[PDB]
Amino acid sequence: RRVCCVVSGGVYENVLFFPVVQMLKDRYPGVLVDVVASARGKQVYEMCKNVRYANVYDPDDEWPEPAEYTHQLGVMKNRYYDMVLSTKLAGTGHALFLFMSSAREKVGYVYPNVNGAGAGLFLTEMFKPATTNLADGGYNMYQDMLEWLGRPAKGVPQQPIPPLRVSISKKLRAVVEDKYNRAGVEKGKYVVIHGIESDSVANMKSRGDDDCLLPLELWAEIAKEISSGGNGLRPLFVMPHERHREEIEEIVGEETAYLFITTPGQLTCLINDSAGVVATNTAAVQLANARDKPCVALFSSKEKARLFLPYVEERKSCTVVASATGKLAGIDIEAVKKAVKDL
Amino acid sequence: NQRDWVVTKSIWHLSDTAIKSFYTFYAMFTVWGVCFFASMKASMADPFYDSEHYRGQGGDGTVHWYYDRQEDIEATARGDLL
Repeated sequence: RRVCCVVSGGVYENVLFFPVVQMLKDRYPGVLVDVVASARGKQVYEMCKNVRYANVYDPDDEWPEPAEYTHQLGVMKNRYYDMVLSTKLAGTGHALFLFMSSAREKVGYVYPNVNGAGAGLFLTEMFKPATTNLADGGYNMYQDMLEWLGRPAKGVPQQPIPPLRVSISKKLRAVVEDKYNRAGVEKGKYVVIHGIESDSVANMKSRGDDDCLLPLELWAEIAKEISSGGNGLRPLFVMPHERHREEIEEIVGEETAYLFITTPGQLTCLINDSAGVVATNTAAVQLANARDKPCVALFSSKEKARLFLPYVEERKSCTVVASATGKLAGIDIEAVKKAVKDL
Repeated sequence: NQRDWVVTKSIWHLSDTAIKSFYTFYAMFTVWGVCFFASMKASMADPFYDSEHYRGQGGDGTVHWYYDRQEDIEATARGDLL
């Protein structure tokens, strides 16, 4: 049996799709499951053990010229999928794109009332509202429709497969991680800092207002007491996922020895070679919490129940600090450094 | 011939003649039957199409072989099984 996923969005709303893929490969064993996503999102599928090969068609534009449209259909259809499960909240136009792919079981999401509520007759199992806010709840409908719906298959087959369990190929684990690490200070005993500025870092597609960045002054105040003490004594990794050659010249986290790297969504290995991580609500949170990798998440407030379900990851290792004011760029940075100084 | 035009502002006179290859349009095609000499300049060595920095011989093979990524995901699954 062949399966195709049409997950939409960038990185943070695509890295959370691994549970669904694992549940697929667990319920129906020996299933070739391919995926189509956006250019920025396909980058995530270079660290997995289920998908056959990814692709890139839909940032889900409005016009896209009617030859790149057909050819896309002309490559979905001519491999004979069976259940093309989808996302992106199909209305009545995008439902036809699933329908023309002559599979057997078309399951997806739909708009509640807005954008031509619709949902069409030519579908199956259309469900809950659109904007897809919460994380690790996420596709929450999917981890129920694929659970024991049919037959003597055991009672719900391991309800929500273990949380993100991304693997790292030892080739990428060694060569590129080492080369970028040792470019500058490196001991495998440092600390990653992610939220800096706003070009395309992860942006989370859902946080909206906070977690996009900090004013880089709080980061300097944190970092000046990070390496202070023989705990790490290595870590000055401001880790700017930006055009930071446009930013490195303004690291007021004084440029004396604050190192820096450019990365795609490959930084999972760089996390796995750190001695921790401290960042705002971003892909780094889920990536660090996937492995042991004791993390420190700093998002706005009380969004934990949306973006961070496994409050106790391993030993309540990953700890979260909120902001009583609600805006991320105000926090008890003193207590933040207090919590961070232990790891 | 050598007609002598007395134009109204200068001192011309001309002389012309008509010429055309009679039938040697056959002989030149016969000489351009030197494409039967396209065999000495083909048995010569190939520049790099036989070089060690080349493997894959289609029109998109070397360029779009590019799916050792799937095999690498499978090797990742196998290493996880180990």
